[PDB]
Amino acid sequence: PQLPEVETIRRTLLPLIVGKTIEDVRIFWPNIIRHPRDSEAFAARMIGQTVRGLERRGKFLKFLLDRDALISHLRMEGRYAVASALEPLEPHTHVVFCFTDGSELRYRDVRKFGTMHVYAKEEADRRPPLAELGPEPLSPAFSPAVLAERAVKTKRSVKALLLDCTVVAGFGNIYVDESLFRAGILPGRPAASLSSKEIERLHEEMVATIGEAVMKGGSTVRTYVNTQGEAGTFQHHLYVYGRQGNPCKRCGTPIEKTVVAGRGTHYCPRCQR
DNA sequence: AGGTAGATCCGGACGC
DNA sequence: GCGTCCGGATCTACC
Ligand SMILES: [Zn+2]
Repeated sequence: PQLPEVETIRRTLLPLIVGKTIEDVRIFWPNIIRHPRDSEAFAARMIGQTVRGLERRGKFLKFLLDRDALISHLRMEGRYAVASALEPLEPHTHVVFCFTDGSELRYRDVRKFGTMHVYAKEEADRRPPLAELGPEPLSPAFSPAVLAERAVKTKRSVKALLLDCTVVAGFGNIYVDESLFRAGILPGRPAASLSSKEIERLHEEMVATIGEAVMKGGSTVRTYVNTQGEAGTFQHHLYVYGRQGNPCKRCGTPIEKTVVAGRGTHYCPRCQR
């Protein structure tokens, strides 16, 4: 899940949990719990708190409780559902928050990559994993100037730059490839090689792409669904991601796939320069 | 130096 | 049955 997927989950999850009071927290894979590292302390401190809100920072969900914030990263396969305490759990359910009304918030994660950190609300923003995060891309804090300031300093691939959460929050393998295609920039270009005009174009397309994907409920390419189990529709608007060997929608040249910045990387060798 | 590729955490889908 | 793939992202060897 990237920004648009996490945003859609946030929007669809909040009304199912707001105002509910935690009665128990059960943990079946303790490695998910990162702070407090002792999963018994993590569970104990959340009991008796009520869900007051649900925010997103980058790819993180921030559950606002009474005194605490719970910071959750779904990573590759993490997802939340709300269901009755009377039903058997689905496979790969690793954390369960039981509410006083007999419902439960269930965290499922086949690959177990997800993370959870709990801190007092006033501390969460100055501690990991939120502390290092770059600006929200749909905010004034992300501008071409902010992008150029990081780009000019490094010969790393522009893909590696955009995947770096300290540069800008929220972009992952899909939206990086898509933004670069739309901006006409090859993903292996050294960041410092981008012209002033290329940086402006890239910022514009990043903002447009993420915005569009939010409006479409995210991209369902393998396993992503919203909290109601509904697929997104942005996958029908992809120019390059997952389209290797198919014609470019713009020029008909076959889309190519390589590895860049350690990730599968999709591009049109004609439209991107 | 600082960028890149491999290893790691993890396990299911998929094609051959 | 067996590599390889995967909306994340660290660390660790290499130059
Ligand atoms: Zn093209």
